[PDB]
Amino acid sequence: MENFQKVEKIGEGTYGVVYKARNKLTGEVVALKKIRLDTETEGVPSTAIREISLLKELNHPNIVKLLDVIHTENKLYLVFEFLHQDLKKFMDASALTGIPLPLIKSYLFQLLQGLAFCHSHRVLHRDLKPQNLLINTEGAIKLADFGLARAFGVPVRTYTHEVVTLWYRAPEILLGCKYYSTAVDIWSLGCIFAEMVTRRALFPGDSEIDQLFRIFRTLGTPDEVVWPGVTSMPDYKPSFPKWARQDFSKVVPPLDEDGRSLLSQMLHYDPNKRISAKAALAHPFFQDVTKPVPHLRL
Amino acid sequence: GSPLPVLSWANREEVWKIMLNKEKTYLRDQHFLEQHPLLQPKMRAILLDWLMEVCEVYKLHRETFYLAQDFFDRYMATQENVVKTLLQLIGISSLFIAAKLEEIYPPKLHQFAYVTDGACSGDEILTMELMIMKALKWRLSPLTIVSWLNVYMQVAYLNDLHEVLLPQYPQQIFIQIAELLDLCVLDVDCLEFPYGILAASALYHFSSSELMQKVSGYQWCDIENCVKWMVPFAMVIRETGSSKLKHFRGVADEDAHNIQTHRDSLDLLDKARA
Ligand SMILES: CC1(NC(=O)O[C@@H]2CC[C@H](c3cc(NC(=O)Cc4ccc(S(C)(=O)=O)cc4)n[nH]3)C2)CC1
Repeated sequence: MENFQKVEKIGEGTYGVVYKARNKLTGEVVALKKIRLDTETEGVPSTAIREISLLKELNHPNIVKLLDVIHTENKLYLVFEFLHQDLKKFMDASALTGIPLPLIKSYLFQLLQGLAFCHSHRVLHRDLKPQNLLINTEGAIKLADFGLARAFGVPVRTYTHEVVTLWYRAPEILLGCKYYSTAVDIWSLGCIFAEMVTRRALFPGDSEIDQLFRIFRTLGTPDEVVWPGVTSMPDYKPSFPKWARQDFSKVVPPLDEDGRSLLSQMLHYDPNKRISAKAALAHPFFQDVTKPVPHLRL
Repeated sequence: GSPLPVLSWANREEVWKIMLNKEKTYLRDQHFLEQHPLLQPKMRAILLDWLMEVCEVYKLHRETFYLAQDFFDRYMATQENVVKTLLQLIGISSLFIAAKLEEIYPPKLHQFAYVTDGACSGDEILTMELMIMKALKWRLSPLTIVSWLNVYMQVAYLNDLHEVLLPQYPQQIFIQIAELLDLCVLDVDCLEFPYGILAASALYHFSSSELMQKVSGYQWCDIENCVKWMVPFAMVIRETGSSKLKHFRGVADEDAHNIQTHRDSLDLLDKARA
């Protein structure tokens, strides 16, 4: 840890203490996550062991790379690739002028690619929020903060309850589903998609029941037809008010009919029917950004 | 071949190839104890059997034990010359790393030092867990022997509506096949065969080659060497009978099969050597 010189503190949160460092010989800048082991009674935190092992096998252009893990003096340094800005600060800076639609389409496309890579490797992110989406000066956006991530088995079992930040939490989590998998990340990305379009959080709830009612107020109170088994979920109440689904022309006005279709499929109540990351890449919303590969029908 | 059905969330072939490709990332040597001339293969069985009993006391998952087994075998392949008294520290620390990775509410550090009867302190475990993770290049996400059995059981009981992520298979027959695998893992010569081969070979002894091939994708010629090696271990289980599905207080019955159990065994591993 000699060639690195701290430049500025990026922030301290649930992730830990992140500094912006600069290599003196090469000029490289990195993001340095500092973990004080003398403070941790249980040794290396479980979130750190998970994140390190998952990221050493998730090498993808749309995932923030883990470069090195250095254990020096009762401290654990995690060297990450550096990106200069998170998506939340970019959307706020763009709130008056609006993010250009080609850039929204490009960002969502890249996010779906990095997410499809995570899911094909059987990894749930479980904390997709604009603060965890990092962009550089070359038009790229990348998934970051895999501390809340978990690799799921085939089949899955009952995992940690009440995951994902509240505003981006899927309705099946709010209703207390036993099992969950890749659909929770697609919901979060659908919320982020609409947030880039409207420059405002789609469901800015303050409690679990208020988050659920905000979802019901926009997408309609779900029933057994649109979501088989919803009435049997532990947190479902028959006393839930009945709201009608709002026309997506009012939810996302600037979005065209291809965008509204993709957003609807990412916000489907039924997690089994909710569009997958790979299928979303094939949606006609990106037909101008990508061309399909020939499929071997064997 | 690939036994997975059409997956809505990714290419069924891609998910399977990724699971297969990482098996080449994680190397195993069935003769890593030749790097430690002071150790004998029986000591490894005594340690792994002890970790099994530790898992059942704290109701740890089967995945947690097999993670500790894989961390133990791969860490030893990187080291040279180890004494007997150091085996307990490496084993309990591998289980400490595994429990923090898999369990939602894992046991605390002092409890891992508590089961060692004072032979391992809390600071010794924290020193050992860092040496293990650093020597393994932080490659702590392998496909365990028991994880393959979970895949094979879901595909065996796949309905016409292909949904492979929601679990659905008899718990009674799952723990019976796991019982055979828990015995075979005590013998160090199992590392000759890949983890996916060992699980498919144990499934074959409780079913058939047709069922094995439909859910594992491996031809009979791939597992014949493993099946013939697993021959003695399979009959010792058949001679004593199949075990019953236990109920663990505080654990839901839909997850009761995933809890690691412990039988005396050991003597069963010796009957297979004959
Ligand atoms: C920090 C957070 N959690 C997290 O776990 O991320 C991991 C660990 C470190 C890695 C990183 C972060 C970054 N960049 C940024 O986060 C954004 C940023 C850049 C510079 C400054 S400044 C003017 O110097 O104060 C302020 C803010 N690149 N790589 C990825 C939310 C993303």
